Amino acid sequence: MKVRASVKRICDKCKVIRRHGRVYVICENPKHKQRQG
Amino acid sequence: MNRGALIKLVESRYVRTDLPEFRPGDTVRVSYKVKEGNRTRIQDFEGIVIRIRRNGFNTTFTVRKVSYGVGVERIFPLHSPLIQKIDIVQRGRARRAKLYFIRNLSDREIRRKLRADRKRIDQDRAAERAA
Amino acid sequence: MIQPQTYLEVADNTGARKIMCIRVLKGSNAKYATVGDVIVASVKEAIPRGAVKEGDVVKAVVVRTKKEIKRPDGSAIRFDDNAAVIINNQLEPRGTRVFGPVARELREKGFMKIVSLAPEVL
Amino acid sequence: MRHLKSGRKLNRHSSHRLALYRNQAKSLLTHGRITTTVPKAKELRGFVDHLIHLAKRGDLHARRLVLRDLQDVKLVRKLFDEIAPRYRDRQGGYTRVLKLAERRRGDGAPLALVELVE
Amino acid sequence: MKGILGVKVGMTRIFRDDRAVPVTVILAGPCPVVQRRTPEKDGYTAVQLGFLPQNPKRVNRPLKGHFAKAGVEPVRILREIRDFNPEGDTVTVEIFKPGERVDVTGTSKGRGFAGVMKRWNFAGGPDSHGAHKIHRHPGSIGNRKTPGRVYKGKKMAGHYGAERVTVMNLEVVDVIPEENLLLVKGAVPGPNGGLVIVRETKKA
Amino acid sequence: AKHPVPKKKTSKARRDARRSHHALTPPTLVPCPECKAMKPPHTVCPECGYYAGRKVLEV
RNA sequence: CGAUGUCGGCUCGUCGCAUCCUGGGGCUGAAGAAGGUCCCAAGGGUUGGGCUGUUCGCCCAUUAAAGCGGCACGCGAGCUGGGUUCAGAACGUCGUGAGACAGUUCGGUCUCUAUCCGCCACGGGCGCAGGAGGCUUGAGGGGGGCUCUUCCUAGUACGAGAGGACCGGAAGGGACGCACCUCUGGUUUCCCAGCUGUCCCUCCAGGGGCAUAAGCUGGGUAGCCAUGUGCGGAAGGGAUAACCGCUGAAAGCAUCUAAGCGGGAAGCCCGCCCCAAGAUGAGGCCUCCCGGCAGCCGGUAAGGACCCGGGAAGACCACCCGGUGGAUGGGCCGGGGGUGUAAGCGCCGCGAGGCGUUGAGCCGACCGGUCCCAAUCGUCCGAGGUCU
Ligand SMILES: [Zn+2]
Ligand SMILES: [Zn+2]
Repeated sequence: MKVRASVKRICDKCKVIRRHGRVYVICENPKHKQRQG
Repeated sequence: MNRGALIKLVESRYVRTDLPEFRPGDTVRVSYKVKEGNRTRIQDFEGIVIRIRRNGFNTTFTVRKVSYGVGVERIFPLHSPLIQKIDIVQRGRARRAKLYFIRNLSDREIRRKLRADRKRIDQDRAAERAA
Repeated sequence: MIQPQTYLEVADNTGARKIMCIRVLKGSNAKYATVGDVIVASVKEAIPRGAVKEGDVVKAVVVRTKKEIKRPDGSAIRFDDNAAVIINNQLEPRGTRVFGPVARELREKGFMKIVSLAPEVL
Repeated sequence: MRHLKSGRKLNRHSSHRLALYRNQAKSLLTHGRITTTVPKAKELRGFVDHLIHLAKRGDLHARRLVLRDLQDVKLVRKLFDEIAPRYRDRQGGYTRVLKLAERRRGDGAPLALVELVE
Repeated sequence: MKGILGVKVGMTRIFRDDRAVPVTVILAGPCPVVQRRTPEKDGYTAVQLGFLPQNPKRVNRPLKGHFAKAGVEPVRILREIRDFNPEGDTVTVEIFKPGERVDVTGTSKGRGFAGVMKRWNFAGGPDSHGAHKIHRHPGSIGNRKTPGRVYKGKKMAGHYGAERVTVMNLEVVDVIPEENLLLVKGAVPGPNGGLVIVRETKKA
Repeated sequence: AKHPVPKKKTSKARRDARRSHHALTPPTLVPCPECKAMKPPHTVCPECGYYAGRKVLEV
């Protein structure tokens, strides 16, 4: 879960959600899993 | 309620009674049960009773011997079941209820300061005489 | 109750005579050391041409304590010294043969080498 | 923490406490009744009752025991001659303490007099 | 929850299984209940236990009527065992059994105006190297102008002990039915003869 | 020890406030059952010089 | 600048989290183990020492770790004074010089009384709409909270092997906190004994004072204690963080979220311990008491206080207990306990002395009994119950 401020897509599979007031870069790659913060 | 009396009662069930009365300066071999590993044998500690603190059932004593040029002071609950028995090898006539000074004396000095109790010894000879 | 700076007699034939407790390998902050305790000491006195020379820092085991020691029986044993056994890092007696009596707790802490080698276990 | 510790210090060191007791006892036997601060009297009860008890025993050994404290021949004579017999039947409580009505003017001390029992 | 009044008669070690297990001896029973704290009447569960008995000519009319509404002889001390509805009318040591875990509540020995070292184990000050008249003081007790006060609960001198104290998870070494004596491993708060309350341990 | 010193003067009301508790309780006395004279309990009535219904002091 | 004492160390801590360990988790270039990183997490802990004035740092040895900081670079009306930075002295150096240092080196006065707020304890007054005696409850408050090792699981899973698990259990630790004194150990101010000098009693003997506010020494009950022993960190419930979810539209799909629901941490609350109805919201239960001039007076009832004997209660006060029926204390007695065979006598010895008498004699607390002493005798406060 990469935490950062500039969460962004990495691959096309990088799907984004605003889950519980935060923005999550969810994808198949666990490396791509990002939490904006 | 006589609190000390009650303590007397509770300790009554655990009082060992048969052991030979002795005083400091005497030399004794203790049949003391020991639990080594799983079995439990009985090894004996023989030395001088350098001390007897008398607290009723909680009365205890200490024995002193020099094991391999090393003075081992050992203490025993006077009413422990683990004390199989007591053996008076010697009636060393001291002159004080405590005998700590022998901690710092040569063995020759020790024997010199502790002479045999002619009276108590002559009694034990006088005793040990069955019908 | 052995603590740092304490001098200990090495009760075996490693070559040392006395050692100084400089730590107590029992937790990180244990105050004292006693029977069966593994201390770390330095060689302050060794026979000439022994296995270990002075300044050697070696793990030892407390085999005798001038402070009294209780036991669940209620009995108390107490030596007229404070001795220890220079061991390896495996709780194995580095010296071949020990001197003087020792305490049975070494059995209680897996020191059967010392107990057997002990001339008189107590 | 004075837990169960018996005996007043009386604001005097050891030997002065003792010599106080001895002098007080001397005066008491010399007069039967005396006047003293209350705590001194209460500490004086046992110290006198004991000596009187040794009077009731009366042997030579008691003579030298009590004489260790009184330190007088004639006084211990009166003790073993008039004082001992009159208390031949009483077990303990050989003296009585009574508190006086007026304090001491000089410092307000509460006065109490000690007497041998009738 | 089982409990019983008791008095600390003294300590002693005894020998079970070649162990000089030290115990405190405690004259507990018999304890007659005098009033059962019921929720409808009192909003909770408990009972009221008399121990030890008191001189009839030393009891006031209110308490006397309190034992008339009860049936017990006038009794010196009276306490409540919270959450304990004994079927019986006089609790005794039989409610417990040797080997059972208990918690004891008593008043530790009053140590008066305890110094700060004896009361909180403050290190105090050195005995030499120039320590001027401060060998047992707590040193600093706060901070400078911020916040410039003393926090609540700062450890200081005061009465150490003389207070309701509860040691917990003690073991019933042995009960003594005929004597109402009970044997508990370890030590119990309070002096000999000081009243105590024996209670089942809340542990598990 | 840097010589602690009273910061301000104590007002009259505060001084009297602390002096509230300084009352001197009347020394309780009782009448002598020998001489009907007031006196403190548990002491010989110096008037009668008796105590416990019997003479001790030589008034 | 009619004074805000400056580094350092000590004591005492409190707090932040930008977390060192312990708790949880994500990803991994995570096979397992050990890791790296990041996220949540401040409950607890975060060692001893050498050097140096030092903080700092290095090092030694450990640890789970050996956190960074704030609190006037915390803390001197709490300590110190090592450094800095008074005056003296010296060195290198600059100056002609007197002198200078930020360079060094040695020495160098740290000020009894707390008024107020604050904090720690204890009280008195009044209140708590009748007065009392008890018992409680518990608003809320505080304490605590830890960690490690070993073993079985299991040498199992994983792994070529090496190595080596998860989870789940059990045992033992260290440190810390509380209590207690059975055991060990310490003090044990006159409890016992010994011994030296001096003077005295009384010549001997046997004693006493002084040698410290015990002359010294050998012991030591109680009490107080740690180094002694016992106990504790809970378990569990709830809500939860990170995180992981199930169902699922918006948005045909999918989506842990939008509706909803779940799990999920040494974290929070409770749960454990203690305080606590001044909780002025003054709580609740039980028991006891019953006139004359919202009132007012009266002695009162219950009850209490003073007084007194005390007390592991205590600075005082307070608290507890006792008060003739009483064992409350002092005696006495007995037991425990300590010291260790009293004196006197007799015997032996030229004597010093020794033997028996004799485990004697003395004996502070300790445990109980005995009313011998004394808590005598007493006085006073204290109800007539607010009204809808
Ligand atoms: Zn992606
Ligand atoms: Zn009169």
